[PDB]
Amino acid sequence: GSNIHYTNINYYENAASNSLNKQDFTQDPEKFTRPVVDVMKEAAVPLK
Amino acid sequence: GSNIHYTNINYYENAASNSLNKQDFTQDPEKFTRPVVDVMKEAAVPLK
Amino acid sequence: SAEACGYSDRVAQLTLGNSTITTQEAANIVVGYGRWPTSLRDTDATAVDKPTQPGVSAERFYTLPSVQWTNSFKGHYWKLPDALSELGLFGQNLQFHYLYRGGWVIHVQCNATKFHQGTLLVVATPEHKIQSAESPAFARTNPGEQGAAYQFPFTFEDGTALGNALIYPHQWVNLRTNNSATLVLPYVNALPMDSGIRHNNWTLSVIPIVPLEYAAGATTYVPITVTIAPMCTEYNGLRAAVTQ
Amino acid sequence: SAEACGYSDRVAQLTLGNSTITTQEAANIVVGYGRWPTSLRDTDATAVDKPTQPGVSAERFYTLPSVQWTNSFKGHYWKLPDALSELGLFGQNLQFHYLYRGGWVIHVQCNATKFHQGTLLVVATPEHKIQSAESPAFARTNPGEQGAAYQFPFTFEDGTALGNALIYPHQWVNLRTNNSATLVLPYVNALPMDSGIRHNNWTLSVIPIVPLEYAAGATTYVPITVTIAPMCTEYNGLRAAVTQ
Amino acid sequence: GQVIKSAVRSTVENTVQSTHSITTEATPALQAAETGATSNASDESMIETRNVVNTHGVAETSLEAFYGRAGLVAMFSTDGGIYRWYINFGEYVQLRAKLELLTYARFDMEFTIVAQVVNAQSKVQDFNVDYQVMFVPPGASVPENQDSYQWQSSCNPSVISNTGLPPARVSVPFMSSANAYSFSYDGYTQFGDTSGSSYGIVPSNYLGMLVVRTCEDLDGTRLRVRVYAKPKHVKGWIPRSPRMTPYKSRYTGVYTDTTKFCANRARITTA
Amino acid sequence: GQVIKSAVRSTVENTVQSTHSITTEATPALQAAETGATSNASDESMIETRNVVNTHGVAETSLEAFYGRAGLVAMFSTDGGIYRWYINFGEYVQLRAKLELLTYARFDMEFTIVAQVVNAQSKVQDFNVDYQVMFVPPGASVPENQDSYQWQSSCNPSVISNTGLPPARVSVPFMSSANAYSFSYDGYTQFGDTSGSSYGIVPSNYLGMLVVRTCEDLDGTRLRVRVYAKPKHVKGWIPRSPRMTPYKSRYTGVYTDTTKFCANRARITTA
Amino acid sequence: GIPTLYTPGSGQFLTTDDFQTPCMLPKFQPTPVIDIPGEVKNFLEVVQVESLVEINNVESAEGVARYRIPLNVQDAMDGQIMALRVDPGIDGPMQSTLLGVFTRYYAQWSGSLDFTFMFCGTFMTTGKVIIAYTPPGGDQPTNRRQAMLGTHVVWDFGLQSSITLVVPWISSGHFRGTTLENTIYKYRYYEAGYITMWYQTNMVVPPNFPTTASILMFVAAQPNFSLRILKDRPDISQEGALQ
Amino acid sequence: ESLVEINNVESAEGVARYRIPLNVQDAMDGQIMALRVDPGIDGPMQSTLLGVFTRYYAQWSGSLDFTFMFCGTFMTTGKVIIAYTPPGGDQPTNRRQAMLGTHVVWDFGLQSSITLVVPWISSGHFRGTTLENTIYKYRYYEAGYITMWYQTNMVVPPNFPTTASILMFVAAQPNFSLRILKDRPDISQEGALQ
Ligand SMILES: CCCCCCCCCCCCCCCCCC(=O)O
Ligand SMILES: CCCCCCCCCCCCCCCCCC(=O)O
Ligand SMILES: N[C@@H](CCC(=O)N[C@@H](CS)C(=O)NCC(=O)O)C(=O)O
Ligand SMILES: N[C@@H](CCC(=O)N[C@@H](CS)C(=O)NCC(=O)O)C(=O)O
Ligand SMILES: [K+]
Ligand SMILES: [K+]
Ligand SMILES: [K+]
Ligand SMILES: [K+]
Ligand SMILES: [K+]
Ligand SMILES: [K+]
Ligand SMILES: [K+]
Ligand SMILES: [K+]
Repeated sequence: GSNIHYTNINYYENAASNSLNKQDFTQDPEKFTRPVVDVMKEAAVPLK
Repeated sequence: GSNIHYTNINYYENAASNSLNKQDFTQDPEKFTRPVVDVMKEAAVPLK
Repeated sequence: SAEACGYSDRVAQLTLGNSTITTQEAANIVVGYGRWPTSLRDTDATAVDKPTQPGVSAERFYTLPSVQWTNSFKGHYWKLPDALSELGLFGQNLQFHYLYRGGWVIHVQCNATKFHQGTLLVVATPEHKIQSAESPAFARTNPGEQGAAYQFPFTFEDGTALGNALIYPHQWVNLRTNNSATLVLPYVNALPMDSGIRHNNWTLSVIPIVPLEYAAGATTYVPITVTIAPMCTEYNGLRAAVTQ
Repeated sequence: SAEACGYSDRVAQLTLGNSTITTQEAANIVVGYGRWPTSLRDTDATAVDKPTQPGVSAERFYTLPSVQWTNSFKGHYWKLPDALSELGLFGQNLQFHYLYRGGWVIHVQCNATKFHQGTLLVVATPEHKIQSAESPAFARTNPGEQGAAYQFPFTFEDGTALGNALIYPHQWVNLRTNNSATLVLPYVNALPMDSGIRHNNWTLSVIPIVPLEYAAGATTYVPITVTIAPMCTEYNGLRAAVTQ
Repeated sequence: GQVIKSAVRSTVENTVQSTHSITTEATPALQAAETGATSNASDESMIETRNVVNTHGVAETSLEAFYGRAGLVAMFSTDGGIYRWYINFGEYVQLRAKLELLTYARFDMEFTIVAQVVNAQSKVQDFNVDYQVMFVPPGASVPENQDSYQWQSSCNPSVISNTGLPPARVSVPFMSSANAYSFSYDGYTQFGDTSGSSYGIVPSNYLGMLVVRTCEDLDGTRLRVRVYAKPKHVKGWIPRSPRMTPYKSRYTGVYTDTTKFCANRARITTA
Repeated sequence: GQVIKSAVRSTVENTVQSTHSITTEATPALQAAETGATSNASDESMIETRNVVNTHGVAETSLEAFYGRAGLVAMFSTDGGIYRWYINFGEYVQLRAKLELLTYARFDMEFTIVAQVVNAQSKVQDFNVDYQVMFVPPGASVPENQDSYQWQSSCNPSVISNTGLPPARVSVPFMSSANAYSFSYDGYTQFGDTSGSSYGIVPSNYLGMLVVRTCEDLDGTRLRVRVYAKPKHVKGWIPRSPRMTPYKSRYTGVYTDTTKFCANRARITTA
Repeated sequence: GIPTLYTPGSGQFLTTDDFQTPCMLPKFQPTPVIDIPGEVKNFLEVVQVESLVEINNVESAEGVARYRIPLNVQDAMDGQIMALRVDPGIDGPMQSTLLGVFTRYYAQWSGSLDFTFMFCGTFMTTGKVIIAYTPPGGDQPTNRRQAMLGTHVVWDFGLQSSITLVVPWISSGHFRGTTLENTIYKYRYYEAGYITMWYQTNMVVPPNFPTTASILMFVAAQPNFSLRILKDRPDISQEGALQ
Repeated sequence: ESLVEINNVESAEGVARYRIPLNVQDAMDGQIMALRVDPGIDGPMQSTLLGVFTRYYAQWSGSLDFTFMFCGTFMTTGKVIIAYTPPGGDQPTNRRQAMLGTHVVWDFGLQSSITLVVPWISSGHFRGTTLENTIYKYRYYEAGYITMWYQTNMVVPPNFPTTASILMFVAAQPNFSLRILKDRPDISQEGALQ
């Protein structure tokens, strides 16, 4: 996978010149998968 | 915008060889916009 | 207790300004992208004039003309803010200003009986284009308060799959389960504010995916009603009234 | 310095909302009964709904159609809020609400030359009745933005002496001295709020007491212009738009 | 007003061993799609699971990994030694469909230009020639000929290279007047006009044009040019429903209606 | 004797929220252009404003950002294998108009040379040839032929490259005998002469000439050359009124009189 | 000059390369990033969102009707309702879903899948159905008895309208190819199995009620799902320049 | 500040093009002038300092300073209203419509000039400098209009000139900036220069 050690020096003035970002993580998808006001726990019934 | 970190080492003897300046700020334009001896405050009338 | 037991109560009350909406058969409440409406931050703003914030005069529920769930019903849609551009003080503030910003609280209503079956997808789509025609008609891109009937539901009027519209804030009105859908929507755009007469940020669609059927002899006339409230609004660039 | 020397500077700037008014020949500024406009106190209020406070959308200067200072000119008057009932968002808020409360900033304009002479009384009268007729005509009690011409200036249209109108907030536009009058008016009524379509709290009158005369050959066409700004307004009892 | 948090993760979720469950209390399997929420039933609650320390990463699906590679956006041949290309990504469908997966996005771009000489019969030639690609922002004068004064390019940025050198390449920042590019716009291009041709296009997405020429006249041959674009430093908002119909026009999302997406099978009971 | 200060800023000015104002004291709107001063009425004083933390930069309008890019200054073809170009920036109008926006300026320059072979019909050739660009300062002997002794260039700086290599490029310092170059000179070139042809030109702006040749003789073809110049490390003084008429001569600012700059409209009351 | 030796690859244009390059506008300052709802950082956030499966992909079903699984009052027991290969990237009912589209942008996948079903009959319409996942090895189960030997859930129609059948990741290898193309690559090797639905009891209704009803089918990736090796989506193509 | 070539009509040549005509009226609420506020488009603004530099760039942002100086006799009076109409529709048709927007009421007097600030009121942080429509559909960016009307009337003593002039100045405010350099369209050549 990705190297734990590698050179990352910027040679140019503008950030647009920089190489690709190297984060690549993901975030909890709840804003898309469960955009609801009331919490509906996995162990309970959804509606009552 | 501009990188907060980037290499700036000069490889040549004469300053004329150097890359472009990286300041780019502006200055108060009063020497051109208000080249007058008497101060005329914004809240007062110009002439009396 | 709903919170203690970890479930959502089927009853709800929505109160904004001088208006209160209730339902006894809800299915929780959706808050688009998990974000409630918010005011424009000083660090995001660009228009320099002090904005107008009408408050309760515009942030209240407006009920639009009902639509019938006919046998050949393909669905119906309303553009926002277009649909309310001529209703109350919200409409007036929208017309008198070049710039507008705001969120919404949408409540879609459709009751039948325990003897009826049918399922409506209620979805709020950001930047929903009605592009099935080579040259879209203004009557369909901006249908006003009456809204417009769907002609191409399967392709969502935009060349995408109806089944994937679930990626947008939505709920379903499945008659055996609920008779209403409620969605809170934040302002969404690539700009801090925009013109309420040239751009519709959201489009509310109510689409039947499971046709309305019922025990023989039951009431056949089943309306669908939309009640919408602007929320956390602000306007800039005051001048005379101008409509699209 | 005006404050240090104890005099009033003849120049003035009035800025409200997106509007700025200036004059270089003022005669101080009158503040009716020494009171600036104020919001309704919780201890004086009776209507229980949260009020709408439109802010800059309505609290700004509105210029009405000018009136000519003709040779036979007897004077002109405008009722408030009647005159602005159909102008901008102030008018809309006034129409959409049963109740309205607010103050005013009035700027009357009339310039001529150092070769002209004439004197106008500029007075803001609370509860000014146009009662010279057995049955007052609506066209005269509520003349709208165009205002109405005086027919009985000497009796102030109400059976009192014109000369005693000075008991009300006023200024004079005496051409040799100034070309404008400015008056700030607080809300006045025997009630906390009232209907903007059934009651006019103030009446602005501009009456010539010294006829317009001038050196032979000078410009004869001299207009009078009124620019008025609602100030510190609030509205209650929202519903559909209703005009008188 | 954000009520839903978004914690970051660098690996997919582990599986924890689970045991049987016989109760009236916990019912993970019971759901209600009407709420608008995706099921929250976990693997461990539906079956008895084992422990799985899952170190599978999530990098290749990040916006940077998905968009961070070059794709064709323009392809043309000069005529009279010149060609004017209006910068837009609707001509070639692959990159276009990718971008439309997001409603709004900010990103810098790396443009790579590959050019070579071809004859009248479109046969490639081994011929090294200098070419110039000039970026003309809206409002600037566009050259009418191969030798017009605008090629002086004292202000317009230009890149001069040779078909004998490696492909030319330059980066461009996020240039929109907006705070993000829009790949879906439900509005019109101007006030006072509601014609269909002015619908669904946000003008701020158009930053100008690229005009290309050979520095000197080719004798009977033409310059063939391909322009590739690679998004960089991508920030995106509001995922969209993917294109599910063929594209037909370069500037609009018009499509041909259809009664099905996937092909039919004999019966719903036979996989 | 500088009474007006010039503090530096890296962003434009913020907007601070303001409220109404009803007074005889402060009158920001009243002005008097006769004083020679530009109005000092601020946004906050003319209307009620909101708070706007404005982070818009000012970089692209700095002298370095405005001038810091290459522009064409010379373009020619050899004759007899040689060409003599007197160094001056009045031939091509784009860079010329930019420089005339300042009265005085100091700057270094980066010169870039793009060359290729063309035939008698001006058709470009794929032909690699060595060429020499020699800087001949005033007073030094200028070669008359492609093979004259001056090409030995033992003191004159020369750059030898090939049409098959990338464009040649060299930097030059601020070379004027003056303390700044002048882009406007209301005087004559010499004492004892008041002829019109000696007016408006400051001789110190002319540093010599560039003589170009191919190292060996081309057979029937010629060398086409373009010279670009890019100012660097710019320091400028006294902004000037921009050129508003077409240029007509390379060495003078002569122009054709005109009765209007912008085109006419039907009436002043219709925007 | 520093002595250097250039190597193979020099001058090449690898579309996935990642170098720093000069900017056309070195001093350009972009507009500020403003607060916009719905930021997404990874497409795994999208595939975890449920979307409808075009399950009834038969000749008699057009448009919207293709999303409905037909259910009807039976007069026989243990009957079948539907069947489908669970593979998210192959041609079929899954190809037009959110999960399917993104899976088709990649060559390999891994992870459990969430298949959720919502019953849409009347409040009075009851029924129990069994949904089973059959891990690979043979053909789809021929009857309910064979199907129930695999992973499954028994669904009871009631107030909670939906049920979830998790198709857990059960694979020999950590990843599977997204296509099962056989003629060239022999990728049938990767088949993930089948999902089938059967009547557990029967759909039962009161007098004069509709004797047919529908079930909507949703699918999404679980939290342990990931994709590798980007590839062009086969559904997006063109035969010439666009108007 | 630099002068706007505001009276760009057939009957005005050279220096006269900088003068906004004013005259004693015999009717009320009349219009005096109108102009799109966009600093980079063809028209009265193109030859100003602000216009020239704006034309060297593709995008702009910021409030604008429009200052006017009355040049009639000391005895000539008058009040005029200058309004800025944010975009959405066409230029205001009458004074009543115009005054609903941002405006200033100017009183002729000792202080000869008045400033109307056209505040930056835009959907986006920047606007394109051209409104070219056929190709880019940039009419999208129109910034609105500035119009001037008689608030009262221009009034003069016996035998005085019944016509007078107003000079119009424009400049960028402190929150103004430009982005993306481009060649100024006004500078061109058809061949080598003499
Ligand atoms: C001189 C170097 C030439 C290199 C090319 C520079 C191109 C500058 C334009 C950059 C804009 C790219 C973003 C466009 C995205 C919107 C596309 C669309 O909606 O069709
Ligand atoms: C051997 C390398 C050749 C490179 C070229 C060197 C050129 C040296 C001359 C530098 C002078 C440049 C400044 C001239 C500015 C004044 C121009 C004008 O007023 O017309
Ligand atoms: N055969 C024609 C047309 C080819 C063409 O335009 N092909 C399109 C697809 S229909 C393409 O995307 N080509 C990719 C490429 O050649 O790089 C030509 O070569 O001029
Ligand atoms: N057609 C002639 C004349 C062309 C010419 O001199 N063009 C001028 C403008 S009139 C120019 O600036 N050209 C820029 C360039 O070719 O780089 C030639 O090519 O020799
Ligand atoms: K308020
Ligand atoms: K308020
Ligand atoms: K893990
Ligand atoms: K559950
Ligand atoms: K799930
Ligand atoms: K700042
Ligand atoms: K002042
Ligand atoms: K100023």
